[PDB]
Amino acid sequence: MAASRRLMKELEEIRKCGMKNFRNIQVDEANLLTWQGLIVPDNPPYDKGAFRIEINFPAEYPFKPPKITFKTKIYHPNIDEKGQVKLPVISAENWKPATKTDQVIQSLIALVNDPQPEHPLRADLAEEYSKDRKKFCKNAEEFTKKYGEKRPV
Amino acid sequence: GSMQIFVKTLTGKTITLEVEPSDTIENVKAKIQDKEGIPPDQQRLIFAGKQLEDGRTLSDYNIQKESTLHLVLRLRGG
Amino acid sequence: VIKFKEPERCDYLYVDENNKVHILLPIVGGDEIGLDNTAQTAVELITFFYGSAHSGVTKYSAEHQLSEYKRQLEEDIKAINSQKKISPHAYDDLLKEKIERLQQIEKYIELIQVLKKQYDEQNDIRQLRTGGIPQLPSGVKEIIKSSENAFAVRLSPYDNDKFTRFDDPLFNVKRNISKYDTPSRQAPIPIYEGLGYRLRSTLFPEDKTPTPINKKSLRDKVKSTVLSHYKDEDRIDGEKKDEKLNELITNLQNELVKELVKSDPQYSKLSLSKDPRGKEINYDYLVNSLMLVDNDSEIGDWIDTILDATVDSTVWVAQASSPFYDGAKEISSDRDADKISIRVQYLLAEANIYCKTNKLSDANFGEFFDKEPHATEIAKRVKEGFTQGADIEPIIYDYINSNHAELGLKSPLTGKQQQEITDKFTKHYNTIKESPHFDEFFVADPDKKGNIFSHQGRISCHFLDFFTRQTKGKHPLGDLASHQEALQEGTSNRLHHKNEVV
Repeated sequence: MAASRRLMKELEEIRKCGMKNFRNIQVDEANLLTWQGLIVPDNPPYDKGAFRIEINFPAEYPFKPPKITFKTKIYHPNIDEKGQVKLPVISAENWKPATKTDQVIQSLIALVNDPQPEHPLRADLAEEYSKDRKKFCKNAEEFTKKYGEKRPV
Repeated sequence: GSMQIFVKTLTGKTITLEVEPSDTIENVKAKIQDKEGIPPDQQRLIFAGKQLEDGRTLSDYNIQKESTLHLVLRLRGG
Repeated sequence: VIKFKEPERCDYLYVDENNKVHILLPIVGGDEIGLDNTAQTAVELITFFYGSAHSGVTKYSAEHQLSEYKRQLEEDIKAINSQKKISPHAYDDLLKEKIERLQQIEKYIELIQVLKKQYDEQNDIRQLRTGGIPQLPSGVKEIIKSSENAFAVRLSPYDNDKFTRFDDPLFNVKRNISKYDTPSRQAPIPIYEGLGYRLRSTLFPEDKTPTPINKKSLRDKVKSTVLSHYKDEDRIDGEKKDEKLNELITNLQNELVKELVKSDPQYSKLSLSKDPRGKEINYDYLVNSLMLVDNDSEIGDWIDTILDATVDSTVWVAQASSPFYDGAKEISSDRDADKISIRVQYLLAEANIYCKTNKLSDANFGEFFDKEPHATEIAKRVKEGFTQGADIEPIIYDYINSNHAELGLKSPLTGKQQQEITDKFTKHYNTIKESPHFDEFFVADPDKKGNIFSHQGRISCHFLDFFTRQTKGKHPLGDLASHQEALQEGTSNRLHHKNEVV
């Protein structure tokens, strides 16, 4: 209920303005606690594709953060094969209820743009990023174009 | 000027800690590791419904002279 | 007196009444229920053999720390050998003690070397990062599999994971297809049978008929007490908006603390003026920052918001009869049902653990309750319980008791037995309540006799158990032949984190 009310207000700000990075926002009409949308990266190796994410808001939102999940596959140190992301803003550690989904997505775009080999989820890749970057960008570029969604207009 | 504090598990025996209010929360969690063998990364401390962050001191949270703290187990997730 | 370097405590290292040195191999962090999940799932193992740098903090291998321990023994021997001028010809047997530890700790260090290269061909140990998240070594699996006191349980969350880490869970039930195991990776595919499914489809049906959860909580009472001084068309607005709010907060704060200290005095210092990070609760914050309320909002929503914003969640549980009532008022979504379906399952799993560790029954309760009409019935009883506001735990114990013969029990569970399960359930379940995933848990009972221990907040087995299993027995121990046996003869499987020296 309260979470839903807060989520409707957030939605109105986006219908009014909106984020260029986060498009096609579709939501569960019934509850608003599940969103789907598309994020379009701007820097290689991901300029060639776009990705579907799912946002799940806890019933207790906003006192508890949402979580993000890539539904499109992606080649990235901080992203799970399963699509899960550790993203500092959502960390239970850091989370502030004042934060809006808008900022979370901005953080996500930033994470995608600038991989962080520090607490990475795929060390297998995290190492190939630190060293031998050139093939990595090849690999990611191909993975993106093969398993990645097509870009908008 | 060094204090005696109490620390309570949700369902097991209260214990006692020799400290002074300069001490870090992190430090409290280590004197607990000392008494109980519980690693600090498994410890979540609450004081009168306010959660304590690792870095701040006892004086920050207004804790002194026989305060009764709530200890609770913490999951550890990557 | 002489400075002694040998530390009363070392990682993984325990010494019994008879100066015997046991090295305990950590399966997972925890005491009774495992606390690691996601990218930490296998840390304690990884760190044991290869050390660890995460958060940029150095953590030394077991091998490394035994080397470190050994040097401090070696120094502690030289500083007594040096002192033979005033020597008693013995140090009250302290030297005897201190050299015994050296002979043992040196056998341990051989053994570690021996697993890395001669008996590590299978690479069970050498499995880190190969599979995404590493699987438990075969020796560990064998050890866990035969355990009399530690047990895994697998459950049925609506949105389950494909792979499971524990291969022989005591409690186990039917699950859907994981979304990650579908061509599109978008959603799980649901099965239409078993415990998990009847629970979810009963508690929140396709008709979308919410299921009421009728119980007054301490919080519910405080709300009504405070609302009893307002009228239904009171609001927060005018230029006196701000002041009215501070009245509301101050009233709320007193009545809350008044009801709280009745049973826990710790909360007399409880304030509601700040959030946890120091931010004054005011009209700006809750209306413009948060957007949870506004001038038009009723006083109720004003109260709930303040409480949500200010009170740590522990405050509500310590004051509650069970995890079943988390303060929600109705089951109104598939998600709500999932959470409750899990509660119920986890409670059975705990009942199933009690009965196993106490030698009441060898059954998988999950298999029983998956079967119709038990699946359908138990869901029905539970939906009912939430409505009448009756306690949920005994509906499960009542059902289990109606079927004790089938479940492998000589006789129904006492109300005492029942309570032990409720105490364990509540402690454990509350601990893992915020887990990222509810596919499985690993619960252990170090008060019982068996092959699994608790040491320094690690759910652990004996390094020699594992060693012997891994090398298929081909390498014998020498003087560590019955260290393993000795430890299980010890009066407890729950081990002190320090050693005795003097």
